[PDB]
Order: sequence, then C-alpha cells, then structure tokens
Amino acid sequence: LESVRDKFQETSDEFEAARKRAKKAKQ
Amino acid sequence: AMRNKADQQLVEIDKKYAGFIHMKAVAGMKMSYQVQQAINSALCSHLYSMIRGNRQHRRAFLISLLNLFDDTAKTDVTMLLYIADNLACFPYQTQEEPLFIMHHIDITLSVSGSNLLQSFKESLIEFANVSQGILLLLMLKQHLKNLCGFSDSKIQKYS
Amino acid sequence: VTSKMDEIQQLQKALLDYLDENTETDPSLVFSRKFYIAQWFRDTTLETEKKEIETTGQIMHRAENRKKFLRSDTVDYDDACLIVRYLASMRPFAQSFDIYLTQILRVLGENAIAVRTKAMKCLSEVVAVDPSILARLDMQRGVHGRLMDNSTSVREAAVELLGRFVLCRPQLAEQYYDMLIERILDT
Amino acid sequence: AEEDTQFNYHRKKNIAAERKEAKQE
Amino acid sequence: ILQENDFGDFGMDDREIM
Repeated sequence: LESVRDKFQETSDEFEAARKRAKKAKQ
Repeated sequence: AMRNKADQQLVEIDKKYAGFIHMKAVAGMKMSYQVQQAINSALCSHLYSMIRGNRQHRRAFLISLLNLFDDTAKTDVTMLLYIADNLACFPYQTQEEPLFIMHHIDITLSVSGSNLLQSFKESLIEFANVSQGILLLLMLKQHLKNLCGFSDSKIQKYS
Repeated sequence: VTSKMDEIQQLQKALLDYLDENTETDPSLVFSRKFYIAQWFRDTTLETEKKEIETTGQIMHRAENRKKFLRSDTVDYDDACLIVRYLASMRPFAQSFDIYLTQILRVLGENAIAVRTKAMKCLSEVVAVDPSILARLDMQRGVHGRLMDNSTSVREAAVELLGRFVLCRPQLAEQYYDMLIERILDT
Repeated sequence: AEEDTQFNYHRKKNIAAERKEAKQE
Repeated sequence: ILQENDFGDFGMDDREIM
C-alpha cells in the first residue's frame, strides 16, 4: 500500500543520487 | 608426466622462498590462456591450493584479476570463459572465499549493470559485447549460489 | 563360530536332576537351582505377554513350575553342558551379535577422532578373528569411506585392517590389491 | 559510495519483493 | 554411508616424480 510505494520512491531517489556520487568518485 | 614434473618442480621452487609465486600470478594465467589458444577440469587448481596460505595475498590476486578483467577491460570472451571455468572448478576449503567473491561481484554487478540497463533503455554491437560479459559474470554468481545453496540474506550479512 | 558347527520342559526337568545330584556333591548349588527356576518363570511370562490357547498352556506350565519347585536319573556332566548350551541358544542373547554390528556402524560417522580410530581398530581385530565377515555390503562401503577419510589416524587403521585381512586368507586377495597398492602415496 | 550504493540497490530489491507480497495480500 | 570423505585425492596424493 502507501508504505511500500513511499519506501520504494525514497529508495529509488537515493539510489539515483548515490549512483551519481559513485560516478563522481570513479574517474 | 609433463605438468607432473612441472608442478613438482614448482613446489620445490616455492618451499624455500615465500614470496616468489605470489609476485607473478595474473600474467601466469594470461600466458596460460595464450598457450591454450596456441594448442587448440581444475587445471589451475594446484597453484590456487598453493597460494591459499596467506590471507592478504589470497584476497589480493583474486580481487585484482576479477575486477580488472570484468568491469572496464575488453578482455577476450574466450579468456573470460577460461577464467570463469577455472574459478568455478576451484576447490574451496574455507568460508571466506565464496563470501568475499560474492560480495565484490554483487557490488560491481549492481553499479555497472544498473548503468548499462538505464543507458540501453534511454537509447550498438558494443552493447552486445559488454552485455555478454556482464551476463556471463551474472551467471557465474548464480551458479556459485547454487553450488552452496545459501540465502542471499546470509551472504549480505557477511561484511 | 566354534560352537554351532513341550519337550523343553522335560529338558528343564533333566537339568534340575543334574543340579540336584550336584547339591549332594557340593553346596551353594541350591542358589543356582532357585535362580534357574525364577528365570524359566519370568521367560514364560514374558513370552506370554507377546491368547487363551497359550493362556491354558502357560497356566499348566506355571503350575508345573510351582509343583516342581515344591518337589525339591543317570544324566551326567557333558549332557548337562550340551542341554544348557541349547537352551541358552534359544534365549534372546545368542542372536544379538548381528544387532551389535549395526550399532558399530553408527559410530563411524562422528565428530571425534579418537573414537573413530579405536572403533576401526577393534573392527580390525573382529574381522581378523572371523575372516568370513567381509561380505555384508554396508561394512564394505564403511571401510571404503574410512579409506578415503580425512584424518591420518583412521587411514592407517583402515589400511592395517585391509592388509591383515588380505594376509590371512591367502587366495582371493587380488580383488583388494588394486585399492591397496594405490594408497602408498598418502603424505 | 560503493557500500552505500550496494545498500540502496539491495533495499530497492527488498521493497520490490515487498510490493509483490503486497499484491499477494 | 559416505558421510565424511576428503574431497578427491588432493589431500594425500603427492604426484609421482620421474
């Protein structure tokens, strides 16, 4: 319900930002 | 008889001087692969058993070879097959090895694969090749997990 | 291996007469007489437990026992030895060895080294007493497993077993020779 | 960055399993 | 019963020299 959707939203958002941080560190 | 004499000679070379074999290991398997592609289980097992004594060396050669070949290098697909078969064939006598390998493969898999899938959906033979690479490594992870039959929870619990 | 190769009540009677004469010869035999009496009594009851057919049989049996106790020819020593050997061979003890063997094979898979070593050694002694026991397939697979076992102690025990067994029976040893002579290089 | 990315990816997988369980319930 | 055997011969199989 509302719990799984809002958790998944936050997780995907953070996952995207964290990926960008990884890309920032790698090169 | 050939490799019997060879391997016995090698253990004699090793037993005196601790470091030597650990110094040149990745070039070893690379030259081995070149030899096989000139000629045409567990062939590499003897060296793997020999280099299991030192914990840091063990982590070292494995992390170097596995990460360098898969993530960004256009290594030969035949080379990937050779290394993959050798890795699967390897006898394991402890618990550190499968957890360590699974941990790092997972991490790199995660980042690389995610990037790959989003770039392909956002958008290509280059894609075909690098995707073949990543999928074979995936299947290695899966076959390993089947060889132990352990829950992903227990693995991720390990750090 | 060195022994084997209503009438029962009459035999009980005969043994009672043998012992009865020996009471005259030597005291303390009365104790044995009473002990045998009690053992026959309890054995008839225990077989009774497992009915009215054997109920009537056992009530005549037990009444005869009571009478014969209250009653306190020519049979002698060797006869008594053979009768009591037979009557013992009826008891639920002579057919126990088989069971015991089974128990031993439970031990072979365990998580302590010394116990498995000693078990294997005693088994080696067992077989070297009775050489015709390497026939049951389970013991065969056991000694194979222990030949491949992962501890030097049980390994030497197993190879000693197999070697002594080969030495005892002169022929028929070429079937274990290959699996034997493979093992020289065992670090 | 690598540790935290791995954490986030595995959490997304778990919550995906959660929504599957939700659809079942 | 096959309970605990060592994996292959590599535990104790020092190969033959020539």
